[PDB]
Amino acid sequence: MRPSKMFCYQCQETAKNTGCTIIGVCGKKDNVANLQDLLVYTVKGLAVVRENLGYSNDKTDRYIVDALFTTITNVNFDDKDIIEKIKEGLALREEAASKSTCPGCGGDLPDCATWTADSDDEIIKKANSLEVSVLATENEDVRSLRELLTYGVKGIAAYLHHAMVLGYDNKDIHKFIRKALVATTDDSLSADELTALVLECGKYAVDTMALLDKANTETYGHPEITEVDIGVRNNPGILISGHDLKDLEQLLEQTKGTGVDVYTHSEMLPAHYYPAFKKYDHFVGNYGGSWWRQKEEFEAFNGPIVMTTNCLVPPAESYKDRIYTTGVVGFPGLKRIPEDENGNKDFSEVIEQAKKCAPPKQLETGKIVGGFAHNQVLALADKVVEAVKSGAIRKFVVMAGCDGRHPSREYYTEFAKKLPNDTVILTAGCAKYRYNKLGLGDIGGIPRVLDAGQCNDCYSLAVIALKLKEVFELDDINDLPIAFNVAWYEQKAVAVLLALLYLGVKDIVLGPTLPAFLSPNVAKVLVEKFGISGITTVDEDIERLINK
Ligand code: SF4
Ligand code: SF3
Ligand SMILES: [Mg+2]
Ligand SMILES: [Mg+2]
Ligand SMILES: [Mg+2]
Ligand SMILES: [Mg+2]
Repeated sequence: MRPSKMFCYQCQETAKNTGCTIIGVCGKKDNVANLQDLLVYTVKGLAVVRENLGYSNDKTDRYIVDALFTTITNVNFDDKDIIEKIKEGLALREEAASKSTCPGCGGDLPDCATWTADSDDEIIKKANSLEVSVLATENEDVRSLRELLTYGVKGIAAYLHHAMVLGYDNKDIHKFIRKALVATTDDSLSADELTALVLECGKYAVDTMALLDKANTETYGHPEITEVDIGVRNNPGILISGHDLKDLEQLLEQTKGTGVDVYTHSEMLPAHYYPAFKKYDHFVGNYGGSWWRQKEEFEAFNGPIVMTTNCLVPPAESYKDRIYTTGVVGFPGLKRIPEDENGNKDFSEVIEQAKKCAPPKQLETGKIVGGFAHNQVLALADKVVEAVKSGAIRKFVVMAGCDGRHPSREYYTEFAKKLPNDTVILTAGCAKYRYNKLGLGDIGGIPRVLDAGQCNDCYSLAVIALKLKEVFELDDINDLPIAFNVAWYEQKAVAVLLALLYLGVKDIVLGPTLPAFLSPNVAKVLVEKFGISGITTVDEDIERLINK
């Protein structure tokens, strides 16, 4: 028997920073949480069986990343959809096991690789079992390392999903995903071995973000400096949220000539920086702020909303009838975008509904400038280097990552406002919405907020830093005039963090709280070896990061 109805602590908003045990703060109900645990368990067992075979295939690789992504915060609240994904994984595992060359020989397999269920009732019973819970790992430090690795792997999986959607892949990354999953089932490993896998997860996070950067830029062009409207026009619109640029491509193609405009929301803002989307005159602008304001902003938008990935919050009744899910997203009673076997999506029902809607309510007017991904910044490298050498830019501050609901995140807005006028903020991810409309101006034409894009575009921030390290002939990335004051919420941010640690970045400030899934001993290593610190007060952190 489980000791509580559920247990989940994977996001920054976990109850009391110790764990959601009755209902998720995010709205994930206990039955859904337990089914997500079973989906992860099923994926681990599939990984075991494929690793025993010695090879995988494309359908298994895609299933694994999609199943992991299904369990990221604010992606899927639909117990029925999670049950079908569990059944799909069991079928793939049973198919794989039927191909074994040594039926019986391999040492006793873990229960995740052999459990079965022939009805939804039996699936639900297994989901409610102790063995699938996070707390099944009894030692606190092993549990912390296993969960930290798992959440990093979920972040990798999400980015790899998007690359695969675009026709890109890297089987070495999938191999690592399977290795890491299997490691969490292996009681022979020491904490040092798990620590090494966490660092390796950072290595593969860099490789995955490199692959997604390649996929997005080869498909849609390199981001370029762009002014994005944050006001509204006078036509019915469709609002697209999340991160999938291929969904946007198809939505724009299908809305051309219809009288329905398209707007972006939250992590779709960076689509406006890509040449392939800038070409459409009905692509109006970015509506609203980050994900956590969506109940009010989706209502005010009046038109339909298409959610391509996280973050989805349980919808208000006012717009439930006009919000659609695609990809791995799910919520009971929300309509899906129809999709064929080749990944082509049909937005016809959305467009017909949009034509009947009022235009969006104006929330604000003005522009956001962005598009400073790696190609664009490297094209300005002489100007950037000259400003560093003259002291016109004294420090860069990476404030990338995720936004969220906690009012403690007012810290990030006030930190940005208190930064001296010779500093530049480098950003990516929806954390940007705490400071991207502040009107901070420019330094010799270089804006004081440089938005490289989506959270995956932290890759560009790394590429930029490594280019500056080479230009200045420095042996250590940390010798650059760069500070890190990163905000996190969901598991892609864990992958980004691990990527930065693998790249050698020290003294990161991580906030607005530190994860619940770090045990005291694991947190101590992060502090002592990597210099990780939580936020304090704006004034104290400006002093320690900028003025000392
Ligand atoms: S995803 Fe976050 S808020 Fe939701 S149940 Fe897990 S820890 Fe709680
Ligand atoms: Fe891609 S950054 Fe992480 S929190 Fe939900 S959309 Fe935001
Ligand atoms: Mg061993
Ligand atoms: Mg190539
Ligand atoms: Mg309404
Ligand atoms: Mg329906």
